[PDB]
Amino acid sequence: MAEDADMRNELEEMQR
Amino acid sequence: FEKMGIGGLDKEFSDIFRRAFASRVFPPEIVEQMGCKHVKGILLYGPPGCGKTLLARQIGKMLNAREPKVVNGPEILNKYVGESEANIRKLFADAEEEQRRLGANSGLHIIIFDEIDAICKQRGSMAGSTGVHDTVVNQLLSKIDGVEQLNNILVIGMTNRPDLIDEALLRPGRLEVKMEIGLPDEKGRLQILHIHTARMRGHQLLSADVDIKELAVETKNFSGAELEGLVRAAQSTAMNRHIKASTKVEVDMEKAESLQVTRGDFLASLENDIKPAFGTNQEDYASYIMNGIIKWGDPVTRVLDDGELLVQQTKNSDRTPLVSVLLEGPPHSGKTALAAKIAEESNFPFIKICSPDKMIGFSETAKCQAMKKIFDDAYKSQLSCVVVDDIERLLDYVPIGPRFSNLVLQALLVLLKKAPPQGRKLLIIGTTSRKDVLQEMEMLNAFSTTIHVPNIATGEQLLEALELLGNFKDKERTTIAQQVKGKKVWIGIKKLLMLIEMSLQMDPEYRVRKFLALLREEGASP
Amino acid sequence: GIGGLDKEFSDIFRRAFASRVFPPEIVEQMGCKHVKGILLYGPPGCGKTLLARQIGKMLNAREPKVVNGPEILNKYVGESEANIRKLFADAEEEQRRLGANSGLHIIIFDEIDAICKTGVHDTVVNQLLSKIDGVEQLNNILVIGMTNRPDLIDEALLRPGRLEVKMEIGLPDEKGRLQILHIHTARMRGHQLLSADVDIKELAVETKNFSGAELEGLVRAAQSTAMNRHIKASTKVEVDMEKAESLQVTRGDFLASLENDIKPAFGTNQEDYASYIMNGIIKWGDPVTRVLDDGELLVQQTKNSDRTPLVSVLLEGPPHSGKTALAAKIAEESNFPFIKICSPDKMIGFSETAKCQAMKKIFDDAYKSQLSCVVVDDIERLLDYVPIGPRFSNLVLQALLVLLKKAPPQGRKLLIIGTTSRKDVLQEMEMLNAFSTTIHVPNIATGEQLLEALELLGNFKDKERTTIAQQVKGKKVWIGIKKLLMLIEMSLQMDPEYRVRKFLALLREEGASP
Ligand SMILES: Nc1ncnc2c1ncn2[C@@H]1O[C@H](COP(=O)(O)OP(=O)(O)OP(=O)(O)O)[C@@H](O)[C@H]1O
Ligand SMILES: Nc1ncnc2c1ncn2[C@@H]1O[C@H](COP(=O)(O)OP(=O)(O)OP(=O)(O)O)[C@@H](O)[C@H]1O
Ligand SMILES: Nc1ncnc2c1ncn2[C@@H]1O[C@H](COP(=O)(O)OP(=O)(O)O)[C@@H](O)[C@H]1O
Repeated sequence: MAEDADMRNELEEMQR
Repeated sequence: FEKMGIGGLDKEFSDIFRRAFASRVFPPEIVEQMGCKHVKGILLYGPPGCGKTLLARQIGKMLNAREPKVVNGPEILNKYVGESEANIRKLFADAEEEQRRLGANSGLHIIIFDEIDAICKQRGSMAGSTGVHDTVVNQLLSKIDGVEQLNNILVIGMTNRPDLIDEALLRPGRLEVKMEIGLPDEKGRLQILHIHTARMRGHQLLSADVDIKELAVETKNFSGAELEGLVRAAQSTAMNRHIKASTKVEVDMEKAESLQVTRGDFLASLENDIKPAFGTNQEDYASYIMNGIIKWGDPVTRVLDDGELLVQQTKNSDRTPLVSVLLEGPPHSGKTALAAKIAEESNFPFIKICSPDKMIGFSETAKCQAMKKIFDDAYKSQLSCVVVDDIERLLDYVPIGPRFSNLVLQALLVLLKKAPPQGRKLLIIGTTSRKDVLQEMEMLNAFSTTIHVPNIATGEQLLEALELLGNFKDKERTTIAQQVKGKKVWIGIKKLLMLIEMSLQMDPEYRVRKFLALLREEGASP
Repeated sequence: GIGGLDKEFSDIFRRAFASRVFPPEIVEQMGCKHVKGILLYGPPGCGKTLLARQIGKMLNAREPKVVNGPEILNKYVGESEANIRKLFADAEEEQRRLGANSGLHIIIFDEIDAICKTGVHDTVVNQLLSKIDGVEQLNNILVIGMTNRPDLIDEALLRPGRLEVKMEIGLPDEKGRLQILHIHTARMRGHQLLSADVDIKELAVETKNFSGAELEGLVRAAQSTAMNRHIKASTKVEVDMEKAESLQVTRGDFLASLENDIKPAFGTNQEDYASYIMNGIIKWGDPVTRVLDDGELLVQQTKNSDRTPLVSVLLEGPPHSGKTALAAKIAEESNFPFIKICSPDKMIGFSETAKCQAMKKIFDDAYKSQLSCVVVDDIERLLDYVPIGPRFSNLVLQALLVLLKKAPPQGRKLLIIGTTSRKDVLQEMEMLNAFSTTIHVPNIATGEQLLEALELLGNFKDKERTTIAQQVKGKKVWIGIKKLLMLIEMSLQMDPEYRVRKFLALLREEGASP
């Protein structure tokens, strides 16, 4: 079984 | 070792102290003066339910070690890249940090791997034919013994397939001690009953009518888990007998509470609750013998006597630990009932039946695996009997062609010659209906003996069979006898039963005529 | 307040509450454990919640705690896991204070699959697992969960000591549905806005596999069909206002709505049993009667025999002789609880493995009833066979040969009927010896039988029948009924003058001898 490929990511910003 | 709660394995610990833990108790000064490193790990293998994890949890507690990190092999695997390696690496951080902090004055850490064979397998040498999980093996090998040395760790692996493990993991630097935990003998079975009945004896709920020494004999191929289950089922049966009896009779509860201590609870559980995985079954003989055995002639006695002689030979021989026999005859003769009867009368601890009824739709490789599994299980007992039913149906034979499966044929030919480990004895019985094909395939010289199962071939034999079945009356009996007194009959018992049933469906008057017509329509010579 | 689950309630009591009666002292010396995990699965219905309330009633338990859906989930960090620990605060306090002599705790989870099955979900699952079974062990806590998709639950939750009892719950049925229908229809019945032609029993029977939102949905739809008669839109939004003085709901307004407006969500019980009988059965001779009598004799044997629980038969005949219909007729007349037909029509393009699985599943279903009957037709098509070579599939043949002599569980009866048109091939393959008996289905032989068949069909009148009898009566014929119907239909197309000549012409080409 071929291991799952790499993935991107999504980011969320927070305000102080 | 029986004072920690484990009974039946005293030599398999007495060796574990010499070859592994002698240097962990000797005074440190001389040990350092010698300059000897400690053993790093051990491997345990045997049938399941025999007390491997229990012993592992006690070895650590005996050396004043910290709480063990238990890991299950099948759970570590993950589908994303680099996750399994991270999981493997995470079980050594606390030991690395403690060593780096405290030098040579650190404690001891224990790691317990369960089903280790599921994540470590021989790495493929061929280019392009590498295994799926080679990276896991590489990571484990690097961690156990690498460029930076750890001297405060111990690893215990548990498995049931010691021949699939990679070799580089078993060299004298890694996991160099190996032990086997087999099925308990009578003594071990007495000790495990004592240990599990100590509590009830202490609280005074063990009656005087219960004799553990007797119960030891009745459990022949029982494991520890199954004995515990038996005790628990006996307690539950006692409670049920208490509740039912009290709710039906107006006697004081306390008197009934004293009465739950009985032995009848024990015998009732030994029959209806517990089913050993290495013992003899009683639910299959009913399936394969649905109408008993009626003695309609002499040949039955001859067949049974030959079977008895073969059983005695296999039981009382030293130069021939393996014995084989084939039962062959025409169709519908009843070769699967006689083979089951012989097996039942053998009185061996381990009796198993392999039939194609439970392999519908399987591919040939699956069938090979199933047969191999059954024989591997059979090898663990001291007296075994196995039954291979049909044979022409396991091979997928068809006259057109001909066609069949070669893999199963070769597996059978190899299995009919392999002997069990030293001191253990096995018997094999096969049943076919086409011996000419087997002779052609050159299988008939792998067996040691052959027995012929004949058909009914005379009128008086048919009359005796009818009398023993008891279906027709005196007048019909006389009619049939006068009409079939000529000894020119050729019929099988299993077909005779079907003919009788079919005949009995007509009106009372028109029954003998239909039976005679059906018999006539049947063949009358080979 | 539920029927058909008495044995299920008995099992529930036996498994868990049967061990609760003894005082703590006797169990202490025993050391016996107690159940704390129960899982219920089954399509939607009021039974599961009613059962939960029933368990709440029977035992001297605290006011049960029930969570309605994924209320634990929160936007902030750590709050989703925070709701869990509040649940067991009282349990921990009672265990620490009163010890063993503490009241039972019952927890009800509704739609647990929503919360149990990424940082929120995995952390919640870990917290719940640790709280249910962690370093501290509680012996006075019970957790109950209800689901409709059991396969979507996490495996770890099913490990022993986490979820112990598995329960299947059946769906609601006709009489409850009728009660719900009555409760809804009460409002219109009270005000005489419902027509008297409507029968609630008929609609309750008709609606099958529908929930309450759908059951309201059917009624609402019916209502609409009425109001639209008073509206006068499509040019404006102005309405009659004179027909508004009165308004009622006729039966049809319901019926239309259940066909053309509202569809069930769980499908329906589709059957096309007629598919195998498209022209009935017409007695044109003795052989039909003989075949039916033999079938009845075979049926009675299966049902009354103690030594032969399994019986097999084979139907033989030349092509276009009508065997698939004569087998289905016998199966119908059997009057057994379970009847099924295996046909190659439903398996097109399948490989050998798929066919084997399909047959195995049908037989597995058959085994679970008391007495069953199964019919397999077109054996040569099932195990595809071609005269060239010849070529065929061995896997299916071996599966059939194994299945034809495997008895069902003790005390159950099975009947098998097979149909084919190539006896010699099967005899060569050594399968004809597996079947217990055989029957023969012949063609039309004499002209008298053909004339009787034509008379029964009633397609030709006396004038043409006279000429046909003159031509055919003095000769033997060899034709199958299906081909006869085809020929009649084909000849009927042309004008009335040429029909007889065309029919007689075709008959000669299709004529033959055995
Ligand atoms: N003396 C006997 N020997 C064998 N079977 C007997 C005898 N008396 C009664 N029977 C019954 O006859 C049946 C034997 O059929 P069995 O399954 O052994 O046939 P088989 O020889 O394996 O045939 P096949 O190859 O057709 O399956 C069983 O019901 C058995 O109870
Ligand atoms: N007495 C009868 N017996 C059988 N079929 C009849 C009879 N009367 C009318 N029919 C009709 O004849 C048709 C029989 O066709 P059927 O498909 O059953 O035949 P078949 O022999 O299985 O065909 P094939 O060899 O083409 O698969 C059905 O429409 C059945 O309704
Ligand atoms: N020799 C033994 N003495 C006492 N109890 C035993 C013994 N062997 C097995 N048992 C019982 O069986 C239980 C389950 O066996 P386990 O330790 O899990 O072994 P395995 O790893 O081989 O499955 C033990 O916890 C213990 O209760």
